[PDB]
Formats: sequence, structure tokens, C-alpha cells
Amino acid sequence: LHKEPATLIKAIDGDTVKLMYKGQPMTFRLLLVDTPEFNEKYGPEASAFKKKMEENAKKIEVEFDKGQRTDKYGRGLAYIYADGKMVNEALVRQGLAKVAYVYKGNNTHEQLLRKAEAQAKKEKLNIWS
Ligand SMILES: Cc1cn([C@H]2C[C@H](OP(=O)(O)O)[C@@H](COP(=O)(O)O)O2)c(=O)[nH]c1=O
Ligand SMILES: [Ca+2]
Repeated sequence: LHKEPATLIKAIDGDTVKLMYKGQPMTFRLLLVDTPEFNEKYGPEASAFKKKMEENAKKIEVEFDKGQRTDKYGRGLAYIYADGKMVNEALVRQGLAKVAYVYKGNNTHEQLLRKAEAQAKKEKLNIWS
């Protein structure tokens, strides 16, 4: 897998963001995670955590997995990095997302993320509190 450039256009919520990628606006959905909807417990905190991480970044990057790159809604499916730190993993490590939507062939970072989840759960953070 390879990191590629993108620029933030707008925060959306805990697991989607609008980025400019190869010069075109796209919505991206984070691979391998699910955050609560803005209306549910920890929804606002997930959205805020993601928004801060991505707006404070100097450099956003997108990393596609080996499989599908857009979903049925036309959202890009990627791992997103903010100054080299994976947003998908950070949300999980903080108890603000669960590992989810693990489809065969787009699951390169599955174990990394499950390890984060286990640490969050052991710490009783947020969703696991
Ligand atoms: C994360 C992810 C979601 N999806 C689809 C499955 C779900 O379909 P349904 O909309 O039919 O439930 C939806 C979940 O996204 P959201 O959590 O953003 O709603 O996105 C994929 O197809 N691939 C993926 O990798
Ligand atoms: Ca969601």
C-alpha cells in the first residue's frame, strides 16, 4: 500500500470527510471502522476528534487498500493519515470507533486496528466505558 496526497476540503463526521484527491472533490469513508452517528452517544466526540486531527494536520494523505476504492455511494474507501498518524487507528485507539466493515481483500490494517480496539476496551475508554 502507498500513501498519496490529498487536501482537506471539509469535515463531515466521525468517519467521512471531503478531500481533494487528484484534484477532484470526493467524500472519503474510513476503511475498517464505524463511528456513532452524530445523533448517538459519542457521535459528537468522534466527529470532533476526527475534525481536529484533520484540520490541525499539515499534510493529509490517503492510502487505498488492495480492493474496491469507491463504495456503492461513490465514497472513496481509504486509510487516512494526518501528519503520518492514521485517523482510522486513532479513532479506534480512543474508543471513538469500533472495528467494523471488514471485507476480504480490503483489510490490510485489520489486525493493527483490532489491537487498538483491545487497548481502548482494556482502558474502558469512551464507547467501552
Ligand atoms: C466502510 C464501508 C462501508 N460500505 C457500505 C456498507 C454499508 O452499506 P449500507 O448503507 O447499505 O448499510 C455502508 C456503511 O456506511 P456508513 O457507516 O457510513 O453508513 O457503507 C462499503 O460498502 N464498504 C466499506 O468498506
Ligand atoms: Ca458511521
